[PDB]
Amino acid sequence: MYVRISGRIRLNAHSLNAQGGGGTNYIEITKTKVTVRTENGWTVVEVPAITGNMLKHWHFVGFVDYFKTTPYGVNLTERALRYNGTRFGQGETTATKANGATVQLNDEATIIKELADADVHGFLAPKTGRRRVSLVKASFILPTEDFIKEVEGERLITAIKHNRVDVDEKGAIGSSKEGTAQMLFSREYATGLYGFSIVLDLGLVGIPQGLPVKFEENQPRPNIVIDPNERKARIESALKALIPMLSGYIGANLARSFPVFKVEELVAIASEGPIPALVHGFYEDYIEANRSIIKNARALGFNIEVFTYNVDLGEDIEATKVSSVEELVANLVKM
Amino acid sequence: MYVRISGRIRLNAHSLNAQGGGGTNYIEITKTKVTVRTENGWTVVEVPAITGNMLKHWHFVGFVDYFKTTPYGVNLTERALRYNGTRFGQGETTATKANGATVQLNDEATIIKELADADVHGFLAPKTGRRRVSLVKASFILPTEDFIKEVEGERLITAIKHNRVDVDEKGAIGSSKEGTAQMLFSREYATGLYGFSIVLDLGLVGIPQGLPVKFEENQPRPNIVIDPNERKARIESALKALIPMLSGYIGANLARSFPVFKVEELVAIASEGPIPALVHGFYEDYIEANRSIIKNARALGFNIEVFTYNVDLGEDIEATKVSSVEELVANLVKMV
Amino acid sequence: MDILLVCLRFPFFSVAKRSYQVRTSFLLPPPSALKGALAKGLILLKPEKYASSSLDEAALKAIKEIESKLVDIKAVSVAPLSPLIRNAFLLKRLRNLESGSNAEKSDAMRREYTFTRELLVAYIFKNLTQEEKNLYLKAAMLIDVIGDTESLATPVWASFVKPEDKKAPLAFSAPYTEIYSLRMYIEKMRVSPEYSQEEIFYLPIEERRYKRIVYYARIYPPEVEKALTVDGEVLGIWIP
Amino acid sequence: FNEFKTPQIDPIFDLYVAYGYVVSLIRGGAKEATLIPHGASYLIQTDVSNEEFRHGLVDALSSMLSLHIALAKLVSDADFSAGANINNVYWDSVPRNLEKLMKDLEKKRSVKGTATIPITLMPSAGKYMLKHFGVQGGNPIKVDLLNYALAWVGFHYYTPYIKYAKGDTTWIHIYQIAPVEEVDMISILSLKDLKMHLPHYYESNLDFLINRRLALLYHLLHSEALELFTEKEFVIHSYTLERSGNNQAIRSFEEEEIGKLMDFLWKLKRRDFYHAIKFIDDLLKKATEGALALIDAIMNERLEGFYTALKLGKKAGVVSSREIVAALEDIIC
Amino acid sequence: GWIRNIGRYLSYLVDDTFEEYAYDVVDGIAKARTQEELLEGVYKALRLAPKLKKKAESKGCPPPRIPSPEDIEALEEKVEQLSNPKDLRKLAVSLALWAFASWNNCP
Amino acid sequence: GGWIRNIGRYLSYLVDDTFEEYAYDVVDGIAKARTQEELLEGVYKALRLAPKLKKKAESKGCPPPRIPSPEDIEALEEKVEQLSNPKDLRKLAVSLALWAFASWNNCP
DNA sequence: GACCCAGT
DNA sequence: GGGTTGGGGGAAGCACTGGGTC
Repeated sequence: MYVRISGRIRLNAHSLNAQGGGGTNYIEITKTKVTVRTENGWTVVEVPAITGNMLKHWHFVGFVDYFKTTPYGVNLTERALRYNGTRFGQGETTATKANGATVQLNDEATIIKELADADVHGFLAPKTGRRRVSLVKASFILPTEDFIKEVEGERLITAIKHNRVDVDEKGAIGSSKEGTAQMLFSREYATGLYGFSIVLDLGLVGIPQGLPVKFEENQPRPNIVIDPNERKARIESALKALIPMLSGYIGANLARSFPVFKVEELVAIASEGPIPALVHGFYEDYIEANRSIIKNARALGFNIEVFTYNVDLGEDIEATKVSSVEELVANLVKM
Repeated sequence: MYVRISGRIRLNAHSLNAQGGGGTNYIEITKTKVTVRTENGWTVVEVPAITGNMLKHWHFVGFVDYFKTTPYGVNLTERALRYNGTRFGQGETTATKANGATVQLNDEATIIKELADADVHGFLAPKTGRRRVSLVKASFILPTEDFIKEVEGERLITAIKHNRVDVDEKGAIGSSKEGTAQMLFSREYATGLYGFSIVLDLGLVGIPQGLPVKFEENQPRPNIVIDPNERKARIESALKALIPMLSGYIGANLARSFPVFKVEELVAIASEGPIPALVHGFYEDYIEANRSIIKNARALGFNIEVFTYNVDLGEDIEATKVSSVEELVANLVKMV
Repeated sequence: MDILLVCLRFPFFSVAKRSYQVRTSFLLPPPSALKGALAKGLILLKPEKYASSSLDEAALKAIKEIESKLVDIKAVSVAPLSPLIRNAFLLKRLRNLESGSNAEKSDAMRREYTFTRELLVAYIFKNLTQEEKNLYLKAAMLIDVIGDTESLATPVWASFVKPEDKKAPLAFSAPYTEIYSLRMYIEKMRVSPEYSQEEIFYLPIEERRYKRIVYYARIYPPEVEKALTVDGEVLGIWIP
Repeated sequence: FNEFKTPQIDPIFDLYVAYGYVVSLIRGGAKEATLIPHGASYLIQTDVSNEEFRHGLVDALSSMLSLHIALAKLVSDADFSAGANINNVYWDSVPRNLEKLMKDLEKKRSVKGTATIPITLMPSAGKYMLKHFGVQGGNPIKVDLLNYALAWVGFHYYTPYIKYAKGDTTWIHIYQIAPVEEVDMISILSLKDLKMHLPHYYESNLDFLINRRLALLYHLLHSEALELFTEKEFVIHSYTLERSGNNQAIRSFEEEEIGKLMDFLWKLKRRDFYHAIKFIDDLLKKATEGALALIDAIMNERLEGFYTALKLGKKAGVVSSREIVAALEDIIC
Repeated sequence: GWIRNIGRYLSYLVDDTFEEYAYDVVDGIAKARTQEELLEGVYKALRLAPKLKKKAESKGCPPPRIPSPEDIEALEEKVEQLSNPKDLRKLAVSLALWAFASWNNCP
Repeated sequence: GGWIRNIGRYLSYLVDDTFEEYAYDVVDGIAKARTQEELLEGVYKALRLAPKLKKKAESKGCPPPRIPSPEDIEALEEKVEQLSNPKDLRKLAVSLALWAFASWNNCP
């Protein structure tokens, strides 16, 4: 419904956010800078960070994977199955579904009903406007400065060479004229302890933002312009899309790197209505600050349920001891 | 049909993944920095590691060997039989079939209908422009955290010099300018409680990315290009390609290193559907994590098939006590 | 005079200036982005008043209401308490919004951002009534995402403060229109968004290197009679 | 005191146009001048008349036309013609504007036309902007000739660039120093010495020019310019114009600082000079992938970088002089 | 600084004039972090004294000079109170850095 | 502190020349050991060759080697019992073996 | 929206 | 301990959707 997950992740030796390889041979991994407070001053370090676009793309990938399980897989665009993510264009008005059905762009009511991918991440149509805000938002995957405080150095960038062997008509090796594909390139993999934070907005699934409520009987109720039974199924299709994140399906080079992924600690809040995000998995004061933010939301009248994984988070909060992401989802799918 | 294998391996005495070049003496082993605790903060420690590229290449090598015995083995790339992983490199507009035929490069499905290599490890078509996502995803090979915590990283690398005996016909080895290509080179070998987390996605075999479904009467049906019996045989061959992974065919240099192996604790999950990946064995306290990843996921409505070895689990789920990986894949090929 | 001060500890920036290939970003968040982030919070929280056919007028009416409840054109100011640093990111920005060039036309653009550790946001009002004071207090929080849909911001707290004419040098941003006596630092800031004007603001950023790095330190402009104190660290606010 | 006004458009374009003001006032004298930084405005404070400003521009453009016509619709091989220019349409359009002022500035007439800025002087330019919905046609960023001519004069002389083609593809890396706290005629004129005219290396032996962060070291190595950065403060801004397979696009754009690199080279090349350049050139040419570990250790003071590069380079060929080893520990201690 | 008189011996096992080419000890000493492998790695380098003694005489140059024990204790007395990796690497990396020199004494 | 140099001087006479005695096995075993028990075994094996070297040096013209003082035996004995963890055991295992190779003026 | 271009 | 060899050559990103004009 309204779930905010965050925490710290320990993944190392992973090739994420490379520089392509159009002509550059040494494929150096992206390098970032972070500031950290020490000895009454601020210092920076050349440490890699992963953008959240990888996280959003993997959410899109997992959405269709968990959407094809239910018999409601008809309502899905063809481009979603090929991992396109273009969402129409400046002049594209018709839609390409799995069965080839045509969709007319007039309002979100006839779009979020016949199509499901266009609602989770939104779309745009400059010909007729009608822009849809992405319901799912990702965060940049960057290493915490606690790791820098305990390291403040070291290479932490594993540069390994990889070779692509090639054969001729009989097993010969060419240099520049025999028509060979022999190549010897480099790959840098990143290490360290990073942080993650994902927000989900399942309350707008099937409810247009322009008219969120019905408002014809003096009783504001959600304007579910789609069928409720399949709306509930769509809830889980996006809720389980974050399960592959907590398993290793992050970034690229999964066939050759497959990051060594295991979450050490996380905190989440689940609620029926809109709720603030707790903290990014970066700052050292990411526990007690959350201990504050909860009491900053309970006094406002929010029925927030806190789920904790490998964190005490004090004792007054009625948090639930979570041991993995899957039972968190299982405890969220009911509501 | 997605299957996840994850576990440990006492892989040692191996010069795998070596950084060296023709004009580069002292061929040395790959070293990957990792994050550990050592009863203190998340410190960083150096340790040798193995790349997932290698594992992917050796999975290709095993897959082609196990696909040779299949009656449909003729439907494979000729270069694949040559123990070469160059799937549609640069310099050619088409590949060569095993029988000597070629492959046409406009449609994605017609590439994999007569070829079982791009349908099992992906491909890239530079000149044409199209591409396919990979099937099998291999993880790096890293030792257990507690293993390097207890030994606090004492070298863990053994450098051995090797030479040859390239003596002339007369029976004398004199000068380099003499013509004796004979010399001293060093190889680095490593040990540790390594771990792997290989995953295979057999639900995408024979399914082109451009047109994965047909929906001719508006029904759930992925667009398969190959015969269902052919698809079953290819899936069985892919599953059988897992035995050489633990059978010592982890990496190259087997002619001179051939690392020692033993079946440690393993966990395999497969239920013929979208399945999350497992937890890597690099972390010492991962077993308890496996007691929470699939504990309630079974109650979600998935008929998760779990095969475990050298672990008692939480003695509450239907975890089959499989003997070795060959029985594990035998139990997987019988449900497809 | 009441000032609503909140804290946003978001690592990486989200705003991108008018640029192609590279995506230059502001050193401090633009007022237009903050206006949008606060306006979008009133729709999903109070949908019984924001009734619109589409998003185009939905944003316009919210911005009009925010400007109406505002003292002047100046929307909202920010205060950096951490050394800003200009990072470098390479993202995918597909170019397929023209009448042609098929459907899939995507290449890599360097969409780089800015990193900070601590930041304050000070909204200004004209002593509003109580019945909407609580509504705006609740709306100040729940700012999960700012700028684009790839970076998340996390609010910390929200409280009202009085100027009381305390002695403290200016710390938040101020427009460069009539302030000359206040090393001076002004850029295009775009306080007012457009939906189919451009004012110049003074930004408290200065580069100081001690022995290794330059970052962006504090310029400490001359003291302004208007200021607000919080958590011991008092900061100077410019009020017209 | 005149305080020539400088329009604010782009943080990088304004750097080029305002920082190029000095090359004209030097030709016209302008004693006791200064440049007050503003982050992006970078305003010049000089007590000089406006008349000599055009006398500076006419001499600067005479030098530009003399350089352009010497080499060879006519396309030269200079910085402003084909060196840093990645687009061929600007190979002849840009010089045409430069000579156009010869019909405007000589007889004391103000500019009336308005040209289109290419991407080389300002990377934020392009063809597809976003205003409210969708994109537009052409380049909406249109720059007046007055500010247009003031950018190339500062670009050719002051900011250096490195070009490495390798046949069809082409990599162009542009670096420039931007003052951030104070600056005077001593520093801005010294930065002019860093410019590499005709940096066309090609062949295959000189491949070390791969990556911008590695090309900057090679550019800096053979230029032992003024070392005032040990007491001053300056920032390096760099951008790339990749043309891999005749595909003009920018794929690398990072912000770094040059002061620590200044200090590193100043502390390195002090005990001896004959062997330091030989050592660094050998590691750059042979240890292509290893010099990245050396350059990365400079902006973060990484201890393992000072060893990994040497380890990877010694295996191929390294002189490994004695006096330079003691130079590293001077930074280390 | 008790470094110039010990780095030249470490350089004896990398230079081309002495073809034995043992980088394992240099790799071990370069990646020494906690308390012990720094003292263990330097043992391997200091052990291969005969090698150099015979190799210098095999060509004509005088035998190399073995470092004096007048300053070896400066490492043991410094590694004790510098237990943390904060400043221990600060000299451990320099120990391996001084191993990559020429010291042309065998023409 | 103080006894390390004295024991290293004794260990130097086993690897230096002008003695026709080269036994690296024991000095290798002392340093790169794994368990505390074999440390004293290696120390005994190194120390056993005291009388055979205390007499040949003067016959060859070299000054007699200085036998380590018995007080240092007390220190090396009393240092090892309280330190049983292998974390900081290898450092002392190699500290005394380091001084075996040095510039001691055995035969001036 | 169809045109443009380079040298060792 | 007393001599012979320290890499050897080959590869060390192709294609791929170029972005400006007019």
